[PDB]
Amino acid sequence: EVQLVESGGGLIQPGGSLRLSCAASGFIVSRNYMNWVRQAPGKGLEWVALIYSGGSTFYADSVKGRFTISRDNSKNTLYLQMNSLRAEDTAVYYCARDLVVYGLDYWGQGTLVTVSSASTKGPSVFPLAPSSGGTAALGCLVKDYFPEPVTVSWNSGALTSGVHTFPAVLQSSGLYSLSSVVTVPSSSLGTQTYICNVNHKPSNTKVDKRVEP
Amino acid sequence: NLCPFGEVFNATRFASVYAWNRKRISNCVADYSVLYNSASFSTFKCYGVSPTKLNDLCFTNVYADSFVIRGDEVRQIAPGQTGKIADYNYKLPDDFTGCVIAWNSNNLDSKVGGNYNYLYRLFRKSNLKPFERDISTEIYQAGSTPCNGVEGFNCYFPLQSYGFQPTNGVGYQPYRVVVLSFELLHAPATVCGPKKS
Amino acid sequence: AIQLTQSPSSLSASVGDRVTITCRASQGISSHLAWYQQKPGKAPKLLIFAASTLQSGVPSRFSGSGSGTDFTLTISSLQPEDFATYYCQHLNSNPPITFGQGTRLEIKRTVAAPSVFIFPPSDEQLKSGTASVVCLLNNFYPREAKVQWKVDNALQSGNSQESVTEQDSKDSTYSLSSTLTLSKADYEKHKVYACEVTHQGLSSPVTKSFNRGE
Ligand SMILES: *[C@@H]1O[C@H](CO)[C@@H](O[C@@H]2O[C@H](CO)[C@@H](O)[C@H](O)[C@H]2NC(C)=O)[C@H](O)[C@H]1NC(C)=O
Repeated sequence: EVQLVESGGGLIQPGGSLRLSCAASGFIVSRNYMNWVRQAPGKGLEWVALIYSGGSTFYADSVKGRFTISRDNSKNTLYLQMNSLRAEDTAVYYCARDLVVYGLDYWGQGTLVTVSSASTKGPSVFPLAPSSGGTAALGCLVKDYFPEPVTVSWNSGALTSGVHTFPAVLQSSGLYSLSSVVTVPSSSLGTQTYICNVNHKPSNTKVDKRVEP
Repeated sequence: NLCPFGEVFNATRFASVYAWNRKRISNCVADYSVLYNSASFSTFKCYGVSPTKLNDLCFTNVYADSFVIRGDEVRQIAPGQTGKIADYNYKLPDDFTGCVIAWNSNNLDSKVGGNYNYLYRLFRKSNLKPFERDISTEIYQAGSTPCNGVEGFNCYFPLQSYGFQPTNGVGYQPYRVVVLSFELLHAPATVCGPKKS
Repeated sequence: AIQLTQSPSSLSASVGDRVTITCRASQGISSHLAWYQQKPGKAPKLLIFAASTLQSGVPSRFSGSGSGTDFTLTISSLQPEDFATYYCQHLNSNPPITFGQGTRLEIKRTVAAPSVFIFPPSDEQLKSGTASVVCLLNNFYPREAKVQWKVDNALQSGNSQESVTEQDSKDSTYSLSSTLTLSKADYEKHKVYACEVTHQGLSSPVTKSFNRGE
């Protein structure tokens, strides 16, 4: 029950601003070394900012003058203020508690920051109807959205084995697309109904799509 | 009769930075020329006073503070710096009048297995005031549960060792530091450069 | 001032094997290194600090060692869930922390043939004016596979996009989707849509096909 929960990521136009936040529990942020570390898509880790329990702050050269790390002791929360964002700040940002010589022991789940001129667009969800013996495959086509990420679960999470949600591919139009599939016993097509739940928070899109033969 | 700088600069053992030693220097003549004319100091930075004029000057009290840190921390022994040394171990005031002298001591303070005698404070809630010295070893509380003097999760011994090895990069090698502060008070001046004997 | 270089950049090994990953520092640091494990979609997980101390909760099969400039992480008896990117970190007691570039470790296993399925476009998407045809290759090893689209026996080039899953943490397999995208109008011009799959786990290629409107 030591956790760090990030929020505030999303799409922003280059030269705009964004503040991230990191609610902590199971230690006191004002009493700890705390860090932000970022990871550009498919790339390595890059330290961003450090704050001391005594109040001093320190920044990587690539963000100094634009980012500001801070905290709020009553809300036990860590902040990153980002100004004058550029395309190369696109990354998922992690907060982490630093035991400097004992390493970075607890990390947030991460939060994606996309800086881009492209407008947001919600997905269209289309069924991949099963074929019907033995085993059957079915799923959902999540087409034409921006930006990343989308979440897809099946039957509100009551179905996890056999599931493959593929990483999005950027299409020529500049929009993302993906499929989520699942394999099930052919007999269960008569027994179990199958709904894929698609959430695209940037566009406020919640879609439930029943997939039938 | 001369001020005992040899007792400070040439001491066999230096203090850990968190338990920095302070030597009060009074009632004596201080020849500073043996310092700024040495070439065996890699840092000799003065503030609010000129080197090459110290032999012409007088002061009420002189303090000689001395300790060991690693080379790339030396820049934190300066007014207005931040970092784990300036914040939690040894803090210079903004209006500091004096000199900071340092030199590489890898041949004296590194061990083959790593020297673990020299320490710094790593965990502390707030910054030190200038010239404050904190030698507490109380278990540091990083969370809401009291430690009751036992080391565990969120409950950390606050001091850590440098582990000086002769194969460290120069920025991570041990450096001996002497800080001279010059006290000019509303009292007689009992420390003078030789030109003012 | 400190750069950490990990080697090799990529590595594959079989379960039960012993695996060794190297981190080289440009200058002498001294046991001030940590190792992290990062699985896809997850935050890094501390495995080792001070170059050799096991973080609490980490399985005993992870061990580390080294001093100065040369460090190693070792997995004693590799397990399928160890598929990850491994990172070293300089544990600098002053700000400029720095990480290695990462070492992607993939699990080697026996050949497994893919199961192939084909999905016609839905009629709701045809109403939109576009048609996607999806070929699914399920739970195969190794990752290399060819997927060739044929439309009335004409090989298609330049209108399909592929996507592969990260290696599976239980059985070390991959899954792949290939999506062929056409306009409604062009989709209506042809009858036989097929997906031909080549893979070393298949003695001859496998075609799955459907006739539009059946
Ligand atoms: C620290 O000790 C050394 C002893 O080697 C002092 O330096 C020597 O002093 C004598 C007498 O003045 C000279 O003849 C030598 O040439 C000096 N050797 C050097 C400078 O390498 C040194 O002065 C002492 N430091 C202080 C502050 O007293």
